[PDB]
Formats: sequence, structure tokens, C-alpha cells
Amino acid sequence: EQSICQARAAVMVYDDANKKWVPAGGSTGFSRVHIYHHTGNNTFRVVGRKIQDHQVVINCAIPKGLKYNQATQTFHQWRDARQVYGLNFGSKEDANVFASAMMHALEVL
Amino acid sequence: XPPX
Ligand SMILES: [Br-]
Repeated sequence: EQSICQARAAVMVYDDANKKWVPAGGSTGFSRVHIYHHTGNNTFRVVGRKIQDHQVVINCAIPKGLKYNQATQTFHQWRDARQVYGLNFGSKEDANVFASAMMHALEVL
Repeated sequence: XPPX
């Protein structure tokens, strides 16, 4: 497994019951968010760790056909059956780098 | 997707 891209972002999940975003893992702050590629089965996943204490706040697969939504210039999002993930990037450049890596990953799947 |  190899990191193909990384960006700084505050990782959020959507609390549908209350119609609100909450910090992934319980506390607000920036994480280093990677896309990892695993050879052999050709899989990708997003893995993010809090800069402060290395808490893993996101670890989710990227399936073929995932719909990655660039809601704003610095907030991007996607879903699975259980929850909706959001990345609040530290800059538009961080967001564009991550998005381009994600979209190219979806082309390799 | 939900809004921000
Ligand atoms: Br492969």
C-alpha cells in the first residue's frame, strides 16, 4: 500500500438526525488525509489522521463509481450506506489536488 | 448529498 496523494482537511460527518455536520472522531481540527492504493486487487481508500494526536478519523474504501461531490471550492463530500463524509480543506489548492487524485483514482478502478 |  502506497499513499498517492495527501491534503490537509478538517474531516466531518453528517448527522442526519439533526441535519448538522459534526467533526469526525469527536473533535474539530485538521487531519492529514491520504488516498492509499493497494496493489494486487487494485483498491483505493481514504485514510485521515488528526495532526495533533494522530487519531484515525476516517478510513473508508473508494468503490468503483463513487460519486465525489465538490460542493464548494474547499468542501468536498461523498457517501456510503452508513454516513456522509465531508472534507473542509485548508485551501483551494489542497482541495483541487485531492479532488484530482480522487477523480484519477476513479478512472483506474 | 446534504448541504454544507
Ligand atoms: Br493493481
